Amino acid sequence: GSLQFEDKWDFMRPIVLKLLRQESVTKQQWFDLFSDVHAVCLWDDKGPAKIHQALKEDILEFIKQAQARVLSHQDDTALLKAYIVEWRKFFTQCDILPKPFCQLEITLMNVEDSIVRKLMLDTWNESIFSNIKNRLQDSAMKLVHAERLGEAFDSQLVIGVRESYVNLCSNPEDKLQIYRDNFEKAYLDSTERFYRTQAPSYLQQNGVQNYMKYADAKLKEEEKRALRYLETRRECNSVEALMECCVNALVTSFKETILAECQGMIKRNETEKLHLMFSLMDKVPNGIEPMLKDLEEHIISAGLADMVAAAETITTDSEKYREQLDTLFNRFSKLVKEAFQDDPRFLTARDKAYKAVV
Amino acid sequence: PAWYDCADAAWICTF
Ligand SMILES: *CC(=O)Nc1ccc(NC(=O)C*)cc1
Repeated sequence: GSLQFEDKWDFMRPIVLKLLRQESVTKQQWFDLFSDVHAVCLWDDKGPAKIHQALKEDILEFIKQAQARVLSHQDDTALLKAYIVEWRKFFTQCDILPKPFCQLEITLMNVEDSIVRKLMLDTWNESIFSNIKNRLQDSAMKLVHAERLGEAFDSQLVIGVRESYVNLCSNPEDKLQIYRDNFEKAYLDSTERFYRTQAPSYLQQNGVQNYMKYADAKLKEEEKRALRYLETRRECNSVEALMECCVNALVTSFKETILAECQGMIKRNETEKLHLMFSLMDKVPNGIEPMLKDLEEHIISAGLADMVAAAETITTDSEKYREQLDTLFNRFSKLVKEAFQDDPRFLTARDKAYKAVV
Repeated sequence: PAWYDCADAAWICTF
């Protein structure tokens, strides 16, 4: 009474699939499945070298089934839900299926680092992930592209896709290696592409001081949207890699147009508007250097004629020849409070320009 | 033999 892998596989292979498909399994089938592997990985010569390849082939055949069931929907929404159902089941089988092969994994040589699970998590990456990866993102982004426009959706669809890019990376050195190059990369491109044809239009439609209330409000809405769809669990600077994309796409890409209005806001004393510009050009590298320069030159030329009317009139009354500059300085020492809250960079130019009136 | 217990051990912690 003997037995080989050829005689016993046809009794095992059902139990593999029942576990791969997350189908219910009986207690006796668990023990039969250990007891078959105990028998093949011993009495069979190339037995362990056959459960190894048979199990590659059968895992791969299931993951090809799952890909067809996901790609069965044409609704870019029910297709996201279908991918996560099959994966969440899958990921949850990676903790179960590698157990009846405890002797295989020894005969071929605990916890996560097993050969079977590594075979399961890989084959999902070799196959269904690698093939659907670009569709997975060209669908999830449309649900946020739509979220930016009114369409309320199930925000767990793009979250579930996110935390599925986190769990499939088996790299211990870079855990976010297939999230930082796939999910994060598409969310930056779509956010970028979105504000190249939606934000240049708010500048054609409405004015500039209107666009500043817009770029502002869109850095606030793209941030609380990133603190949902992006990674916050383990620190990665992804949400902040988005705001750099956004600043560049909202504020940096229109700095000259914003800084052109600087000079007149000073003259007309528009402090609520200079504070808004400040809020925007302060997220830009060296963005307020022209701003500083517009308050440094205006202070000068103002205190360059609002002082010439003295040598032709008040020259012997320093009690008046010094007070105009007690008020002049006050015109600018109070613009900075109301507008820049006495930021130390604008005091340096408030002073760099007032030394020239001396 | 004792593999019945390693199977019985795996059935419990998994289910
Ligand atoms: C041989 C053996 O004891 N295998 C074994 C025992 C216990 C567990 N624990 C769980 O599965 C949670 C695994 C393998």
